[PDB]
Amino acid sequence: MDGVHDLAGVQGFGKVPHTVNADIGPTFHAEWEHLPYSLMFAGVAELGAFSVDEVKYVVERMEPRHYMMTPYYERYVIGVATLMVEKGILTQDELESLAGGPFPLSRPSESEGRPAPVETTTFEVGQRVRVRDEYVPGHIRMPAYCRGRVGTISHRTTEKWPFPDAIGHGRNDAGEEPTYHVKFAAEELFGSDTDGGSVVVDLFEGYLEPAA
Amino acid sequence: AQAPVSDRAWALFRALDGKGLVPDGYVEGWKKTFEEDFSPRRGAELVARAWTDPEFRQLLLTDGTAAVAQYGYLGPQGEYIVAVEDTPTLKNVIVCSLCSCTAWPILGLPPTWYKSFEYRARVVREPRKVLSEMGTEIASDIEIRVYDTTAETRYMVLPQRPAGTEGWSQEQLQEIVTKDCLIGVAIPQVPT
Ligand SMILES: [Cl-]
Ligand SMILES: [Cl-]
Ligand SMILES: [Cl-]
Ligand SMILES: [Cl-]
Ligand SMILES: [Fe+3]
Ligand SMILES: [Mg+2]
Ligand SMILES: [Mg+2]
Repeated sequence: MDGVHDLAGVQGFGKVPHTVNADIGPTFHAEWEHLPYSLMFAGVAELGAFSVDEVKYVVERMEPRHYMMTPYYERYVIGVATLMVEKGILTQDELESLAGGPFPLSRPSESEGRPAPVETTTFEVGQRVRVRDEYVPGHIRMPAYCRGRVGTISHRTTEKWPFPDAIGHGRNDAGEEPTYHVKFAAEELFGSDTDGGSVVVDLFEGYLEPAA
Repeated sequence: AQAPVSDRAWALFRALDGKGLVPDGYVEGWKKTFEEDFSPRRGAELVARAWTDPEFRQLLLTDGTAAVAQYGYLGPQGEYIVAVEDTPTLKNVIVCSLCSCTAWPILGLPPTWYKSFEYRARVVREPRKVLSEMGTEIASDIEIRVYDTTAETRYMVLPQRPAGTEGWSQEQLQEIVTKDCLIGVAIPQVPT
């Protein structure tokens, strides 16, 4: 999904709000902040109501202005709440009744997702690959800065995982794929407009193809 | 228009808890895990071991998962580990441009700044400037390599061991390997 969450390479942001080794305070800065993750885990591990991938996607589905003005942990309160409503476990009415006011949720999905591709390639360390020049309106674990770009395999994972584009919509056809650490030169991704060396992106097999 | 976030968060809890969907002690357990167990002190232990034990260093860099599992530090959002080695010509730095992905059990939960739009947008494109702004000058003769945590691999940086620490104990070395060193934005510092 080409959402506002796909931030890498966006220009116009200011200073990162940290100097090295500065005190970051306690893990949680408010008494509610442990709830989103704890309740995500109740959903995923205790109830089996949704996957972690579905949490990533439902946050991506926040209305864009809403995403941009919402602090991190609050996004996950909104996301987990959304998924519990979509899955029929909770209603928006009961959340607003208990909250004492408005509890706007993430927007509905505009895509049904896609299956894990049946046609893929097992790549080896050192091989040159291109990131498939595809547009996926639902969930995908490919940041747009690498779409269509060529890099080299640094690592093939020794485990396999469900294809996010499927399991992030709760589909039954996510399969399993290894991922690849793909090293791109900074200039391949941003031309002359970068100060870096290389960027390594961890990409699912199904996002890759051999380089020309 | 929105109700206070505290009210929304506790409404979500109460809604689920009142349906019997949240086990007794469940969120409080996770809070304890998040606050007390998941910690960059674990990553610092791993780094100090690698610095003092060439055999373990080799293991950590070839099969990070196995190395971490020896200490019992595998966990949620930290099941498949890769450690990435700084060298005299290479500085590694970790981000999750899409959200916040972090090796929780060994780095701790990510700090506010790592989840910031500023870090997520900028470090992939201008890592040298971002590190500089943060207080870390990377010599012009060093490649920066940004790892974007886009799948299930969870990373930790193995920083270079600084001079002036020869012969230190593992406990001593642990002390100078900070969270920011593990993420890759800081270089371990030796007092005088
Ligand atoms: Cl609170
Ligand atoms: Cl292919
Ligand atoms: Cl912070
Ligand atoms: Cl620290
Ligand atoms: Fe993330
Ligand atoms: Mg753009
Ligand atoms: Mg030495």
